Amino acid sequence: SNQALYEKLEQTRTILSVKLAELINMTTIADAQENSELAVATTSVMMVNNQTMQLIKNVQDLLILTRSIKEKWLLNQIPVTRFDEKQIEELLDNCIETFVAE
Amino acid sequence: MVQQLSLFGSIGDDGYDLLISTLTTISGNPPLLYNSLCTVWKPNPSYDVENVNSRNQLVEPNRIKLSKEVPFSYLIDETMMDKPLNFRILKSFTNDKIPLNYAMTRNILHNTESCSPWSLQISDIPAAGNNRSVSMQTIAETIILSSAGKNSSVSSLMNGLGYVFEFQYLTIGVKFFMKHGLILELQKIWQIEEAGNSQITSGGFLLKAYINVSRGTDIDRINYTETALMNLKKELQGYIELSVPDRQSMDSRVAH
Amino acid sequence: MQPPYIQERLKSLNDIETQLCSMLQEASQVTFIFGELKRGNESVKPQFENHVKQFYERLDKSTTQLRKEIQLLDENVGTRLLPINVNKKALGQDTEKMEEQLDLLSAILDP
Amino acid sequence: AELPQWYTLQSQLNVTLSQLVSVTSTLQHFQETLDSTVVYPLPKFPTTSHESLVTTLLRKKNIPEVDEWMKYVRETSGVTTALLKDEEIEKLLQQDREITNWARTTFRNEYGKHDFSKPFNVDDVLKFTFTGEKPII
Amino acid sequence: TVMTQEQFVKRRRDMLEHINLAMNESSLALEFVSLLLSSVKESTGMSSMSPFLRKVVKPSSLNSDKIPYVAPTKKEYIELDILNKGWKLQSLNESKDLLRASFNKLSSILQNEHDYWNKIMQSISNKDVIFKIRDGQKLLAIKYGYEDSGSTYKHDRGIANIRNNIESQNLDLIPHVKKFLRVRIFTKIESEDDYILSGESVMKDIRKQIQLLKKIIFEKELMYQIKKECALLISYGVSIENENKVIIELPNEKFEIELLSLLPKINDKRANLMLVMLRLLLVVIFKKTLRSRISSPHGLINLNVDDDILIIRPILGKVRFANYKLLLKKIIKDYVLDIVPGSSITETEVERENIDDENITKLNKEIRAFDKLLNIPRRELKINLPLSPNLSLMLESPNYCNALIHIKFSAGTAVSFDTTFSDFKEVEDFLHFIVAEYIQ
Repeated sequence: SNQALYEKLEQTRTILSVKLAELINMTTIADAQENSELAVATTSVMMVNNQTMQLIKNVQDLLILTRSIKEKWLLNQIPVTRFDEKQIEELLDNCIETFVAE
Repeated sequence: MVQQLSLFGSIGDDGYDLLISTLTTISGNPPLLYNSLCTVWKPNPSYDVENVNSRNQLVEPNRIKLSKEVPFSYLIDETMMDKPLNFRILKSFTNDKIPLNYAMTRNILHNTESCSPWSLQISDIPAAGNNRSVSMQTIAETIILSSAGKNSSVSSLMNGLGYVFEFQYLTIGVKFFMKHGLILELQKIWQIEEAGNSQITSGGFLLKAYINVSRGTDIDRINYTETALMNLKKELQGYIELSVPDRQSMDSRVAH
Repeated sequence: MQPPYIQERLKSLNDIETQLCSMLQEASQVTFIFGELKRGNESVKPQFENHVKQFYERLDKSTTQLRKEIQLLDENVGTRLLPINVNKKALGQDTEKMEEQLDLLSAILDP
Repeated sequence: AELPQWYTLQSQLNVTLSQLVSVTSTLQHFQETLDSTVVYPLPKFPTTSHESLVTTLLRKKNIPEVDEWMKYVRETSGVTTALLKDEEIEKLLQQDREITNWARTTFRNEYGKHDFSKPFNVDDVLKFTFTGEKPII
Repeated sequence: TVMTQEQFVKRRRDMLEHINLAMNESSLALEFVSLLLSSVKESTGMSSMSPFLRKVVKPSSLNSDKIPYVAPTKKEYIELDILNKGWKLQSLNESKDLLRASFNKLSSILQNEHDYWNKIMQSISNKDVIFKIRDGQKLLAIKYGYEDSGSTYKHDRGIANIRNNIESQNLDLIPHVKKFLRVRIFTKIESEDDYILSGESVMKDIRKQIQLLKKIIFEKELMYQIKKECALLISYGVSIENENKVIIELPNEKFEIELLSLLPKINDKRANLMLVMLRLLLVVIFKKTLRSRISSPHGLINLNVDDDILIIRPILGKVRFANYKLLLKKIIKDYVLDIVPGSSITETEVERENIDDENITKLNKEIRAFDKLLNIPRRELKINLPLSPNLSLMLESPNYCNALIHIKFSAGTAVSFDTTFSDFKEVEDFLHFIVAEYIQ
């Protein structure tokens, strides 16, 4: 479990580090190559419907990982007088003496 | 005739307190400090014996051991009266230095009238059937309540049986009576000798998780206790390794 | 109340969560200001540079913080955590109830 | 009436998007020799009782929604053709491409600035406790 | 924001219609390209056809021919480029709006979660135990039961689900009604009539709620063990009325231990004292059971009623022994002090009375602290006489509701008696014989 969080955070980080950069990068106009309206339409739908909410799933997975390790920190903790016997006996004797009322 | 289904393991001295906390969480019972002086007696070499017994079956000579609880006043080195008797005492016992020297054990054995209670145990080699995942051993046990007479000393009494003293050892540890009648010991072992005490478990604790079953023919009870022991190995899996020790190590018979 | 190491880990994880929430603020700001500089505006160029460099450095800070948080979780597995998974037991509640009832007796007997 | 759990449907959406980008990659990589092939029906096709079948079979006039949204997109670009001369559009697109190059090299240098046990033997101890042999070290 | 069922089904239907149109356009495109394929191949295109289409039109009915290669003009190049720029700008604006809305949602969710975690920290100490639980969602449940702290009560384990209430700004425990048990002391007037009450016992935040839940389960366990004990005391005027209220009948008083949900009287103090006796005796049972579980491998899994409960037996035996001592004093006065010319009845309490470890010794001293309440009430009553006759009466109750009189008598004018009685008329006529035979 705790080993999987390492590569999970690693892969989320390494796709967040390049995804916005490639989002800006592929908006390149040239006569990659978009010789028709179809390439323009599919790029302008794939950016919104493939990059932005995949960033949303990235930060949501990061939220899930942080919540999981927070719960792991909370739950897995290792666990770490005033009245002496004579005083308890005196209190009990006085209390019985008052309660019976002989 | 008690069958002893047991598992064994080892920890370092540094991981002692973490294991105490872990087994306190698992058991729900606090650790209890315990000690026992075990004196092992071998048959007299000057006596010519027979391989057969009163029956026509062959019998090997076996060392037998007596044990009793030494009071903890004999094990405190005039530094730990303020510290209460709990699991924290074993953190101090690291070197060979134990207040129980050889002379005090000889005073215990020679009783220098009536003797303290002892526990005579005879154990054979564990079973060789390679279908059991725990070390199953048979222990013949009796309780010596007292003694009297001009030779009331347990050394002379054991010489009366034909048995001579071979060696003795002192073990101090903490134990957990867990759920389903499982006892989990965590003990140091010191050998008591005339040349000086020797810590056998040097810088570490010997771990013993055993269940005692009275009837060896109750295969349902044996399997129930074996499943309990494998369960306990499963919660402790990864942290500490519990395994069946070699049967040649647990053979108490006299070799020749 | 709770160990201060738990306080450090709790507050650091909450800080990580807020930092990765503001990740989305600054990503939205980057795409916003890129949209305005695609309209022909050029005065928003240094603010766009500020937003992208802030984006990358806050990504680095959040990822390094989470990485050392996972390191501290995997390091304190013996120091202040259980090395195995086991449900703990509520111990000593009987002593607390005894102390409560004896305090009640001390209240009732002596006015 | 009951939706599947969201990860499976998200995977379906992603694989459909990948399938369509494969479709347009195949079509755009074979852009020419597909502009050059015009389709006409054959006499074997029923063009009297089933010409309604073929008129919505070769149609390139798309649905009104996509091109009304396309014309809405056209006017929101901030620059048009009807009141600007064509070389002004050419130089505006050229400087926009230069701005894309500057932005992607800004992203590139900002990305490249940063980085992306056993104390004893149990058997020997037990052999001591059962036999008396000292643990040899 | 809030979204409704009709809005949900409207959105479902409109996305369903849009995807219907999507598959329709894609299917006509595929069916067209396979129709044109079947002209030249006839093998692979026939697989993706529609049966109705093959019914209405035969394949190989389309043909294509090559128009010459043409270089596209720059006018539609710049048209496509400006449309590309517009599409990119519109996509960027849509992405900005999506990211802003998702940030607002995430910020509200993170504020709620951080408030929850701060409430968890300021609410839960490390002494408490929490574990995950399913409904199938993850919920943190705190174990407040006494079953791992000495109790043997499998009917109701103390498990409470911790829930976050943002409106209340506090954590509320849902047990996975406030009924505290109270006692009533009913005195009897000196006319052998109906009992009138003379006294009765007295009747937010996270830690207060945990303490209240522990108190509730403790009172429920106490009432359960009281009800289990009363069946052994049915012969001594102890009746179970309605499985939540028991009554103790006495010749001059009446105790009503009732478990119920929801001005200074004379016996209110004694009622409060009796209530704390009941709670402390249950604590003593918990300590004894914990000692048995700690000091033995098997432990006490179940409680034997006549041996391990001892809740109403000691506190009933105190007042029962007080009544017995009053009766014995009256009998001794009438049959000796009204007869002899001066003697004093003197009462003296008589008493009779390894595993070295901090936990075991602490448990032993905690249990022995309550020994003066838990033990059998015993008292030796000795009367002096003019000289040389010696007479003593050791009154005890080996069963807590019983009565044994161990009278010992000797005289110098010789005789020596050591006899035990289980009743009081035997004491009466025995003393009447003794005074006339030896004192008179």
